[PDB]
Parts: sequence; C-alpha cells; structure tokens
Amino acid sequence: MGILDEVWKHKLILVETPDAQETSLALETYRKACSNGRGAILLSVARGKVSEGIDFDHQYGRTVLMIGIPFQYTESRILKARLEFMRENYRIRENDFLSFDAMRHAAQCLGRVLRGKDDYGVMVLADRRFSRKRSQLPKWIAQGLSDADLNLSTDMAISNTKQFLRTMAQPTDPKDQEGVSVWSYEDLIKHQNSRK
Amino acid sequence: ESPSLLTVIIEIAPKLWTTFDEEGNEKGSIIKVLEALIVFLNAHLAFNSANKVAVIAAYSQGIKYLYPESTSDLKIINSDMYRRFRNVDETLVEEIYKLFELEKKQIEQNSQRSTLAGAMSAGLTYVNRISKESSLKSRLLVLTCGSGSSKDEIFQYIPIMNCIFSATKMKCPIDVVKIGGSKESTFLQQTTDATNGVYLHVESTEGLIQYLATAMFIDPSLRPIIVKPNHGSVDFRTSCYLTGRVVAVGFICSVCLCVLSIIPPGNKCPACDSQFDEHVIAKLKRKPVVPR
Amino acid sequence: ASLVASIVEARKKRTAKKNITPYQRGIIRSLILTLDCSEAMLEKDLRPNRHAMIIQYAIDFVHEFFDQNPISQMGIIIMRNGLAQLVSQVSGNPQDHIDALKSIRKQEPKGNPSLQNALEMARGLLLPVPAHCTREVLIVFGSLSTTDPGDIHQTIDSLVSEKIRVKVLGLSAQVAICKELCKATNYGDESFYKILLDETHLKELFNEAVTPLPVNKINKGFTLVKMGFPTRIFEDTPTFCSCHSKLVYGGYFCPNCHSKVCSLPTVCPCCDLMLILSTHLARSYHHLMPLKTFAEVPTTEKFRSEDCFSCQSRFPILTSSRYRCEDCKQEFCVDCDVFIHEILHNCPGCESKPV
Amino acid sequence: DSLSKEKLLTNLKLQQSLLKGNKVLMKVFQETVINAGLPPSEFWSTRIPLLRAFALSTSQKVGPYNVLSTIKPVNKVNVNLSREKILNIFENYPIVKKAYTDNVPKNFKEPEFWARFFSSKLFRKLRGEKIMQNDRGDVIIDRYLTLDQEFDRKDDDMLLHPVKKIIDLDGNIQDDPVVRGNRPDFTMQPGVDINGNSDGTVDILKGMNRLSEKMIMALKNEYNDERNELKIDDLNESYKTNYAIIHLKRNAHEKTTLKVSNQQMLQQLSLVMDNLINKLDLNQVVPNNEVSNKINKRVITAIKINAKQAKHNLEVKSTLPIDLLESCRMLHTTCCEFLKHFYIHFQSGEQKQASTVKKLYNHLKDCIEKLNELFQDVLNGDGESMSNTCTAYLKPVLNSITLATHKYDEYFNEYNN
Amino acid sequence: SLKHSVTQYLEEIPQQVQNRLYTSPATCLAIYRILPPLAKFFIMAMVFNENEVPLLDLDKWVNSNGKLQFQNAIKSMKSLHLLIPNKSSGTLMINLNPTFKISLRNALTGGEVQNSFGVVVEENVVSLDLLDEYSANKWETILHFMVGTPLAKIPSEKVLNLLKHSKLMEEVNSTGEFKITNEGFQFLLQEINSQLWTLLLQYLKMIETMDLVDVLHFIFMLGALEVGKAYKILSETQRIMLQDMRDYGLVFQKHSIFYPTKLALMLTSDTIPDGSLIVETNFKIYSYSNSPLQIAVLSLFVHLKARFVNMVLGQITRESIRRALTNGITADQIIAYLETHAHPQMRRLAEEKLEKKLELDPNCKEPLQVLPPTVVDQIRLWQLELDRVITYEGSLYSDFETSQEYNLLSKYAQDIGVLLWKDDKKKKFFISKEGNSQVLDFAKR
Ligand SMILES: [Zn+2]
Ligand SMILES: [Zn+2]
Ligand SMILES: [Zn+2]
Ligand SMILES: [Zn+2]
Ligand SMILES: [Zn+2]
Repeated sequence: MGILDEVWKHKLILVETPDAQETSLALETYRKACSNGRGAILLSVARGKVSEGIDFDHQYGRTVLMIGIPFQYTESRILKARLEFMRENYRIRENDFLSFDAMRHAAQCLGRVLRGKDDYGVMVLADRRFSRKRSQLPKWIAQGLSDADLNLSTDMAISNTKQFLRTMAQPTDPKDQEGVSVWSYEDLIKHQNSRK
Repeated sequence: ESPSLLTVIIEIAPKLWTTFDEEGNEKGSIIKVLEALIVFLNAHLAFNSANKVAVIAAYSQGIKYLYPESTSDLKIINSDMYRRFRNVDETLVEEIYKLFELEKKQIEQNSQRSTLAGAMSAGLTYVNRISKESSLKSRLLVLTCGSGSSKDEIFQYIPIMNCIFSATKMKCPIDVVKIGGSKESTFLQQTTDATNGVYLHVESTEGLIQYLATAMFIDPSLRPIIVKPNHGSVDFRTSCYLTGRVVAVGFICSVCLCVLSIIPPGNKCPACDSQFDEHVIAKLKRKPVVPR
Repeated sequence: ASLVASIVEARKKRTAKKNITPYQRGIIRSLILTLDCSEAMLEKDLRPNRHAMIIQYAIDFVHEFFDQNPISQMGIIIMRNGLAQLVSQVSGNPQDHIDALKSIRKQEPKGNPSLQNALEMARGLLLPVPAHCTREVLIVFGSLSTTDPGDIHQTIDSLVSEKIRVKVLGLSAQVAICKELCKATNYGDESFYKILLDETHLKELFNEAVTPLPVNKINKGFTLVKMGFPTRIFEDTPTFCSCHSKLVYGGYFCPNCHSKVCSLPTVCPCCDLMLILSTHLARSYHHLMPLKTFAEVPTTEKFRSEDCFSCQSRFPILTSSRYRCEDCKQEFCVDCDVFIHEILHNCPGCESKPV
Repeated sequence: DSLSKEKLLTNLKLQQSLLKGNKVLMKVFQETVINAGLPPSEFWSTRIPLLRAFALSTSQKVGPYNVLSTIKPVNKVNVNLSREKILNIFENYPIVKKAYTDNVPKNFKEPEFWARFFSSKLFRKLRGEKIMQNDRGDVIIDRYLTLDQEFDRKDDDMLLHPVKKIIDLDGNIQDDPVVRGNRPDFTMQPGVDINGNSDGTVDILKGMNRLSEKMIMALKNEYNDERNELKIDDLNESYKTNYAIIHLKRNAHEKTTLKVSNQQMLQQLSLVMDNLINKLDLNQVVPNNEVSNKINKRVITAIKINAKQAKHNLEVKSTLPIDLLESCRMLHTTCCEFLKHFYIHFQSGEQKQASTVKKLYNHLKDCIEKLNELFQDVLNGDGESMSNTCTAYLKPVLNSITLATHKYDEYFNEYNN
Repeated sequence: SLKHSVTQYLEEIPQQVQNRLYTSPATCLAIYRILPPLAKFFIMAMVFNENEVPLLDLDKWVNSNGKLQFQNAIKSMKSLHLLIPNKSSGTLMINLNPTFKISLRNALTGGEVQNSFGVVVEENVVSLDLLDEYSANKWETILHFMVGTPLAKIPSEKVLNLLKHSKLMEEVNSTGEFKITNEGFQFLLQEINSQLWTLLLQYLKMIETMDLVDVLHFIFMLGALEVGKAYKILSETQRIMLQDMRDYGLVFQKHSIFYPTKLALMLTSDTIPDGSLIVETNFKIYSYSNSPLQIAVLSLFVHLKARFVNMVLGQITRESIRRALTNGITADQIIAYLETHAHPQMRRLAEEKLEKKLELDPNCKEPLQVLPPTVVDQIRLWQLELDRVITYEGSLYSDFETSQEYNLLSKYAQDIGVLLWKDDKKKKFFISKEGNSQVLDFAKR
C-alpha cells in the first residue's frame, strides 16, 4: 500500500533483524535518531531479542504499540504436553495458564518505559479480548488503568494522548510532592516517627 | 462627539502661594484662580452635557478627591445660578474650605516632597475607573504656583516619566498651567510635548479667565484641527548624575544607565557600583591620531 | 463555592510570584524571532489556523517589544521548504519588519523545518553584534521532528561558546532535542522550553517573552557605553536626510557631526553613534525598580480602613479584598492593585508618605 | 572559511553578484569607484554585514530526505519533473547519477531516460517495491542491477562498525554459547517460501534499514561515558540561578551648568484664610479689556508663530527639473558616502590612517568645489530663480562636510603645529 | 435635523425678533447649547472681552483642515443674526450679538438672571412618586392613544385639534378615528426629545398672536428648568400654555405651585441590551425587551405570541409586513426600527462576515446591506417587491425636436422643482400639475 512512504515523512522506522548484530546497529540508529530528535520507530517482536534487557526512557520510552495478545503458537505438542503435565500436577487450567504467559510477556514488553518518576508514557492494548484481563494484570499497572479505559477507539485514544502530552508538557510545583512522593532525609525521619 | 472626562489637578501649597503673593501683591490670587476654574468647569459642562469632571487637590501632606464627595451646609455661591453648576461649585467651595481649615490645623509639620506626581497618578487611575465604567475623552489639567523655590525635581522626575508613559498609553494629553516667576519648567514642558499637551506660564493672576478660556479649551473631539499654541521646544536632555549639568554627548552605565558627562572617579558606577574596564575607558579617552 | 476555588487558584498562582528579585536584567537587547512556515502550521486545528495566529501574535509581539524595549534591533528569518529565508534584517524601525510580516501574510506556509540551517544563519546574522548587546532568539516550532543536513550538537556548542541564548515556544508537545537546546543553552534551566495549552496561553506566553531577561553573574560584561542626545529642528525648508536621501521639513540634528536623521532611537549614519531620548532610557525603570506585591488583609482581623485608599471606592464584603502596600502601609482594591502593579509603576501611597 | 573580512573583500564574484542583484548599488558603486575612484575595499568595508548576509543566504543547503518515497507512480503517465528533485535523486543515488551520465550524454534524451527509469525494475527495487519477474522493467536501466547490488555490499561494508557492550544484543545472545533447547517456532522465526527460499521481505527491511543508516551517516559527516549515561537525574539537586541582584545607591548631583520664613507665611496664611471665609466673587474675575487686550496680543502672537511653525508640516513635492533633481540627489548621496568614510577614518585614530584622512580631505574639498560649480550651473540656468533653493537643499550636508574639514584642520594644528 | 429644524426656524425668525430672543440669559444658555462646538468656543472666548475681531484673525487662528466645518459654524452664526459682520475699514469686522453676549455673560457669572432660569419658590418634594408617576401616566395615555390601541384617557382638545389639523396620526373625520400616517410612524420612530421638539415646533407654527417670543422664551426656560420644585405662576400667555403643557403631563401643577417632571430634563438633553432583538430566518422574534407599549407598537407590524419578562416572542408574518405596508408606513421606516433594534451576537457575526468578504473582493458581488441578509434582506426583498413600480399620472408633453429645447424645458422644471420624470433617449418628461403653468409660460418665452 505504500503506507511506509507516508511514515517516512515523520520518523525513521527500524525493524528487528534476525541478525542481532544488525539489530544492534539498528537500535544504535534509533538511539541516535531520538538523540538528535528527528524521531524514529522500532519494530521488535514481543518475545524478540530487544524485549529482555533493553529499557527505553524519556524520549525512547514515550509510547508503545503493543500488537494484540502475544499468544504462543497454539498447535505445539510440546506446549500441550506441558499443559497436561502441569494440570495433572497442580490442577492448572490450561487456557488460564496460556493467558498468564501471554499476560506476563505483555507486561515484560510494556515495562521498559518509565525509568524515573519524571518520565511519562502511554500504553495501548490492540486487541478486543484484553478487556477481561485487567484482573489478571499487575496491580500497579492496572491501578492507572481506569474503567473508562477498558474499551476505547482510535479517536478518543488520540484525543487523550494529545491531552496527556499537553499535561506532561507543564512544570510542577515542588510543594505538591515534597512530602508525598519525593522524601528528604527529614521526611524519612518524620515518616519513621509516624510509624513509631 | 463624546463626553470628555475632564481631569483637573490643583497643586495647592502655602510654600508656593505665600511666596507668590509676597513676591507680588495679589493677595487672594489663589481665590481668583479658583473662581476662574469654577467658570472653566461651568464652560466645560455647558460645552457638553455629560463631559464629567474629576477635581483633585494635592496639599502639602497629600492629595484629596475634591470632586465628587467620598464614597463614605452654608451656600456662599448665588442661588440664581444653574442647578448642576451650583451643586458642583457649592461642593467644591465646601471641600476647599474644609481642606484649607485642615491645612491651617496641621500647618506646623514639615514635608518637603511635592505630591504632584502622586496626584497625577491617582487621577489617572480614576480616569481608568471612569473610562472602564460604561468612550470618554481623557484630558488632564494641572494648576501650579511656580513662584516657589525649585527645590529638587530629581526625585519627581522618574514618576513623572512613568505618568507620561501611562498617559501615552491612555491617549491623555497633559496640559500645564504655571503661574510663577520662573518662565520655564523643563520637565513639565517635556511632558506637554511628549503627551501632546499644552504648556503655558504667566505671572499675573488677572486675565487667567481669558487665558485658559481661549487657549485651554482643546478637546480630543477637535484636537487635530487645532494648532497647539506652545512656543517652547525641549531637547529632552537630562542633567548629569555626578556633575548636575545637561549633556549632549556622553556616557551611560551598561547596568544602571545613568548619564555620565565625564568618567566616574574610581571607574566604578556612581549609581550601581559597577567597576568598568580600563581599556574601554582608555579607548573612550583616546585622542584622534593626526599626521605631523 | 466558586470563590474558594478562586482563592486556592490565586494561592497556587502567588506561590510562584512570592519571590521577587532585583536581578540585573538585560537592556541592550538583541532579539531574533525565526518563523517556520511549513505544512504543520497549515492545520486549521486551532481557529483559523496556526499560521494566521502566529502572524497576528507576531504583529503584537513586534509592537510590544518595540514599545517596552526600543533600545534593540529586531531580525526575522522565515523557515520554508527545507530552507531558512531571511526576510527582516535587524533594524530600529519596527515598520520594516511589519511590512515584511505583511508580505508573509499573503504567502503560503509550506515545507519542512531545519533548525540547523535556521540557527546557523541566525548565528551568522548575530555575528557582527557588539558585546553589551544580549543576543537571544525566540523560536516557534510546530513539528515534532527536524530534517537537517548535518549535526546539531556542533551548532549547540558554537552557540554556547558565542554567548547566545534561546527560548523555544513549541506548539504540539515537548521535543527532546528542543529540551536539550533549552537546557544546555540556558545553564541547565528548564524554564525556556514552553508549550501552550490554548491560544490564550499562547498570548500569555508571548507577553511573557516580551519582558527582559535577567543576566548571570558569571557572564560579566559590566562596562560603559558612549551615548549622545541629539537635538530636533523644525525648519521651514525641506532638507535632504542622511539616511534615506530625501527632502525633510524637520528632523533631529546630530549632536556630534551635525548631520540629520529621520527617526529615533537610532544610531548615527554619519558619526556612527547612538542617539536616544531620556524617556527611552527611563522606559525600563520599572524593570530597574520593581514593585512589591500587595497583601490582602484577612477578613477576621480589625481593618485600618473600609474603603479603597487609591481609587476611593468601598471595599466589598465573606473575605477582605484589601491589598496592602507594606511599603506605604495602605490597603487597596483589586482594580487599583492591578493598575499599579501593571499599568502604573509607582505607589501613590508611597508618594504621599514622606521618607 | 569564507567568513573573514579578507574573504568577504576577496570574493569579487559575490560582490558583483549582489551588485547585479541591486540597481541603486550600481548607481552608488559606479559613482563611488567608477566616477570618484574610491578604493572599493573601503567601499565594501561598510557593507560587510550585507556581504556576509548575502553569502550565508547563498550558502545553505537542504537535508536528505526519502525522495523515492516522495516519488508517486501517478490511464497514462505524464512526466512532470523538477530539476531540484532530479539532482536530489542524483545525490541520494550516485548509481542513478552514473546511469544518467553514461546514457543521456551518449545515447538518448533526459525525459526518455526518466520514462525508462520509471519503467525500470531498478526503480522499483530502489523504491519500496518488491521485484517481480512479471515486470519487464527497462533493460538499459536494469543492466545496472548488479552494479547497484555491489554498491549495496560496499556500502554495508562501510556501514559496519563495532558496537557498545552496554547495548550489544550480539553479546547478549552470545551469553551462553552452549544453549541446547528446542527449535523455535516458525511463527516467531523469519518465514520462508515453499521451496525454502525467502520471499525477500528480509531484503527489503534490511534495505530500508540501510537507507536509515545512510541517513544517519550522512548526518554523521565532516560538517567512561556510561557513568554520565547512567545518571539518575530525578533524585538530584534542583538547579538554582546564579543571577546577580542589583541595588542602587542614590546620591544625585544638584542641578548645575531669598528665603521665606514660617512667621511670614503663617501671617499671610492667616490673612488669606480670613479672606477665604470673608468673600469670594465670580463676577470680579472679568478683566479690564486693556491688559486683557495685551493678553489678546500675546495669545494671537503665539498663535501666529506656532501656525507658521505648523505651515511646514516619497519626499516633498518640488518644482525642480527632474534630471537636475536626480543629479543633486546623486551628489548629495556621494557626498554623504565620502563624509561617512572620512568620519570612519577620523574616528579610527591611527597614524596608518593619516594618508587616507588626507586623501579623503582632498576628496571632500573636491566635492565642495563641485558643489560650488553645480551652484554656478544652476546660477546660470535659473538666474537664481530657484538656484537659491538648490543651494539651500545642498546646504546642510555641505555645512557638515566643511565642519569636518575645520575639525581636521584644527586637529592638524593641534598635533603638527 | 432637530438642531437643523430649530436653527432653520430661528433663521426664519427676523433679525430684531432674534435679538429679542437673545435678550434673556436662559434663552441664550439654551441657544448656546444648540450651537456647534466651534461657534460655542468662539462665543465663550469673545464673551469676556469687549474687543470686536476682524475675520482675518479668526481665519489665521483656524486650522484649514476643518475649514468646511468652520464655514458651517459661521454660516449659522451669521444667518441666525447672532453675528454683526460688517466690512469695517475694508475688513469684515466680526461682532457678536451684544444682547446675547451680555445675557450669556450674566448667566455664566450668575449675575443678573431676572429669574429667567425660573421664578423660584423652591418647595422641593419627591418627584419619583408624584411627578414621575403622573408624568408616566399621562405620557402612557397619550402614547397608547397615538398607538391606536384602545385607552379611555383621551388627550387634550388643543392637542386633539393640532393632530386633526396636522398630518400627524390623522384623525380622519370621514372615519372619525386617529389613523397612523407615515408621518405618524416617523413620530413613532422618533426619539423622545425629537417628538417633543416636533410637537413644540408644530405648536409654535400654528400658534399666532399669544405672543410668539413669550412662548419662545418660556419654552427655552422650561427646557432650562429642573425637576421637583414649586415655582411662581411671569407672563399670562406663558401661564396659560403652561397650564396647557400641564394637561400634557409635562408639569405636575397643583392648580399655583407647579412641579416639573423628568420630561423637562429629557427635553433639555438626553439623560445584550434592552431593545435589542435577535433576527431569525424563521422570522422569530427574540426580543431582549418588554413593555405593554412595546407590544402595542409591535401589534402594528409583527404577529406576536405571548408576553414574558424580557423575552417577547413572536413570528413576523407577511400579513404583518403588508399590514405595515398598507398603512402607508414605509419599509425604510420599518428597517429604521429594525436596524435600531439589532443584537450584539448577530451584529458581531455580520461584521465577521463583512471582514471575511472584504479580503476576497471589494464589491463581493452581493447587495449592500450590513444587517445579515439571511433575515434582513428577506424583508428588503419584500421591501423591493412591495413598491416595484413607478406611476405617472396627469399631463405629459411628448415628441420634442430639438434636443436643446427638450433639455432646456426639462432643466428649467428641475430648477424650479416641478420635474417628476424624464428620459433623454425618448425626449419626454413629466411635470407636476402645479408647475404646468410655469413650464408653459417658459416654453412660450
Ligand atoms: Zn550603573
Ligand atoms: Zn531620512
Ligand atoms: Zn553624527
Ligand atoms: Zn481602588
Ligand atoms: Zn505604598
């Protein structure tokens, strides 16, 4: 369709190569592109080599397009034998374990955005079936996941993201966080006495 | 066209009025001025039916909102005159007598600062108030007794400049009437020229009725079709900070920006203590190099 | 219950303006506003479109800058189609740049930006500038990216070395490279990469950018400067001017080399010395002499007066709207507080009170 | 580089370039050096910022961009070629530049070449189009296919570089060289075709990655740290301004270049309060019509004087002959130029400037005599009908010029004599 | 044209009768109020010195930019016989009317007024409760009488006769009913001081000797009078027309002490808003105004629905439009009311559209109507579709020869104001029956 030609006009596009070395050159390119601020896009597998020890932060971790449920390949006899064995052992529901693993891989994908509290980012869930899984999702992740956010479309996703960018583009008075989020030594002392 | 909000500030001070009437002999010249101003406000409020008048007097210790009465009964004037004219004139003569009685009461303390700039500023605030309410022409009138001792206009200079800038923002000409021995008042003349105001100085208290009835009648409804009658011209120069004389070409601080007719002693700023560069001032002191 | 929200909003506002300082702030300014006129500002997303409002706001910015600080020269370079185009040299006449911006009105914004080229030729234009002049650039930006020919970091290093500061007013959101520019140029400050939230906020930001900026102690350039007050003549005969070479009825006369000019505050074209009026230098004295904030006295305590000291009106009565000048010990209304703090630049209570 | 005063004075071609750009600059320069013979370096010495601005305007260049992605295929096709974009294609693809330069100046035409190019499969390969044997391409352009392939190999060889271990995924996957597990999924591994060969999507993805790398190395042109990289700034001290406040000591000099008594003012004050409470008559304010007549005389005199001031409220309309008007404007202009350069020499203040000052003094004297001879010409052309106005129009620049001559003579007598 | 009408009337008044009018300070004060700013300045300057001036000094003082306005001021000054310009010593020696001068001087000084400002009793009472209420009552009665909605309190027989004689709100004796003339609707459109001044101009025109200058001086001092006080009951002609204007409700008289209401003040001078109406393409009325008078006048040309607190609603029908048209009421009068009853939001939108169309084209290829033509031109199209013909009836001269002669005779009729239509191309023109004899006599000669 030539959509990538349109995408060229705004940012670079980087794709996970099967070569880890070319992938390393690619991520260096992405790093330098976000360094000069001309902007770039990374394309990596949910279980791909990027996802297991590379973090992204404050320009690198800004927004992530997670694509659907990262389910494993369904017709693995190896997987089915695993499911049978673990169900026989610990009485484990097979589909629930599959959702668990999908689940946990998605969290591993999305956990590389917020390095410090100064950072900010937006998360997407690009599948219909995710709405039943907030109870599965980790607690601090899902605590920001509001109930209105459980089923959204592109339009209000865009509007909310623009408003989030507008929000994060503002400074903040230190008084609003000087005792509730950031703690001085005296703050820790006061808290310790309050515990006492 | 539109009601012209009339703004009249009267600088009353016995230090000036006593000096003037002892220099001359016209006792009650201030009373003559007040009666003339009464006829002037009558002529103004008969020129237009709603061209409202703000009257404020600045005494030795401060200012007073003369017209109108505060937000918180003899009749010297005649009963046959107009209703609104009579109300305003009775109110003003009552306020004037109250202020003069007060001035007699607290005469013996000393305040050496002129309050003209503060009176002008407060009048301009009231002009903002009136114009913001409900389109109204802004025209500011000052009456001063210039025969008194010109003590120090230096501290008066800065807020006068600020008032000039404000009136420039507000399209209000500042028209100056001076009675005194000194022919010239440089800051007032500069004020009139910058604000498109009218400067005038005479001495005799007689004939001020004809003077400020003829000349001092220009309204913004007809300002461009009336030539200003001012004859003096001002260089807009200031006296030096450490020698006190006006300078044509000179030096100013990069920080304090005060005029230096000469090199400051110690090469440090006499206003904000900035030590300067010796090579810079040596280049400033450089004579031209001429062939033999 | 709206007054409680207004009170807490005023408190959170006044927490920023609690600290008022008499910093040395630049007077001999050198301000550059570069414009991008690209495909991004073709968005009608804000009414009527970003190009039209930045044109109008730049008109206002030119007027305000020349009114407040007439002791600087103004240059504008537009950015268009991968090229940065100079349209306005630095000059004392704002009307030239007004006409150039009027030309920019009718032409069509299109293309892509290059901050590298823009800042490079802005540097080159800022190169022949005397030491006392404070070289600073306002940059407006609507893209989230920048196509560039080469490195920006060498340009950043050169700009820092040549003592020029920048302030970025981005449109959509924060761009990390612009944050980097603002931080590194601005001694680590983050108070220069600003993003609007609506057009009113953009207006407020432009008004904020009007003001002079404080200078740093380490960036010390304390010196003198030669100055000359000229004299105005009003001659019967028209006379040739030195600048535009045409017959003039009036005109100031040069104090040094006795030539004539057509406009002020300008430098001489002949003896080549700056000519001003004392009004022009006193114009920034409110910046030189700042005004303290005025405090509302609480409604619980006993009151010195119940009506406004300055405008002479009754104070309204839950809370107490009596803004007190502690320097003159007089309380005032909110209208007078606004006028004295913004329009006026003196306290008449302190004028009446003898020192 | 081309930034020094010497470089800007040296670039005679650029000087001629903005000369040819302007027209009043031919007028001024022609009078300055063609007519008056001034040193043209000193001519350009004033216009140095203008020269540098013109140079920097001419000197900028655009950044790289995906010109083939901006190429659209657009029934029939009509070529609508843009020369700047043609050179953009040339710069982005030296193979396409080479294929142009060995075929169009040898075999056929440029629009024919570009029609063949758009027809060619090499164009599709270089763009984001998968090659297909169903497409025939252009044979002449597609002969360069293997040449472009070995260009790609050489460029990839150039693009290879060592990687930081902090981000090295190759070191990450070389953590355990004896991983023995199971073969990973066909889903999540790079898929192939039926006959085991690839479709080539890995080729197109590595190609666009090569385009990105070529971008970023074009950026990376001529024109330890991990300690700084791993700093956690969020728990650090806030930056505070070192801006210096300023005070102001206040001691101003009094203005340079009888005294009343409390008893006497109190006596007068008592008397005037007595008069105040005594009486006040509006009717007595009417004057005596004689001193009032003198007031009328003074007021009317002020009106007449200021009205004559206001009587002399594009330039003004004048009844000059247009040629003589232009000639006198020209003379005024070159005299102003001479005066400004003489002031530049004088305020410079060097013994090296001495001969320059003397020669410009001679030129000013010559301009004076030429002004006088022009006055003789308008003398015997008008009979001083409006030659008076000519003299008065050229007067003030002459006065300033001769004042400068007197200043030069005075300083000559100061130093030499 | 109120000042124009009064100035025209006083110019019709002869020189010595004008000088008699210039005798008293109250009349001089009111007339000074009438004068334009330039002449006002001239007389306040010259009033305090007995120095006559030549015209040359004034001309040298006058900036030539407003010289036309200066000419208007001095033309009024001379034509009112307020000036005595004589060419003394070859120079047009300028002299103010001296009686006017001294009476203005005494008024300004508070000197001899001879109670021209009023024979005062100064028994002040509350006016909002008696004077204003009786005034509003009597003015409401005459106003709804002039509307035509039924009201019991008929006006005076003097004003009834003046309406019968005058072409204002025609009491058509064949019908026996007051009927809205186009002049009546002009009076309805008029401002309140305009209505008062038209009434007094008509009453002064009809009244004869009743001393005319007594009525003039009394009218001027009555305008000069102030509210809410008792005064002495003076001339007897002034007293009897004072009782007449008492029956008009202007003054609250207790048959000798009389108490002038606010109407004297409005006669002297004037003092999403009220009276602002939102137009609708559906012809709906969203008035930001309400009064029973408002409903009474809207009944003539608007189909209404109901009355609420400020919200008067309705829908303009073509039946209402043609009801206005058939009364002889002008569509220009209708749009005079409409364009005096516009609303802020809609006029801001109209100005925004005007500034949008300014940059596209100067003509815009649109009809010239600033009020939004989506609703406003619908009436204006109905306005053009109302009249849409030209009728010529009576005599007609045809088949001229020489064009010369046709232009001469036609031009002569235009000069004397008896030409009603002409056509160069047919060499024909139509003249009024009144001018027929004059044109024929000129044709023979
Ligand atoms: Zn200083
Ligand atoms: Zn000029
Ligand atoms: Zn000079
Ligand atoms: Zn106040
Ligand atoms: Zn204070």
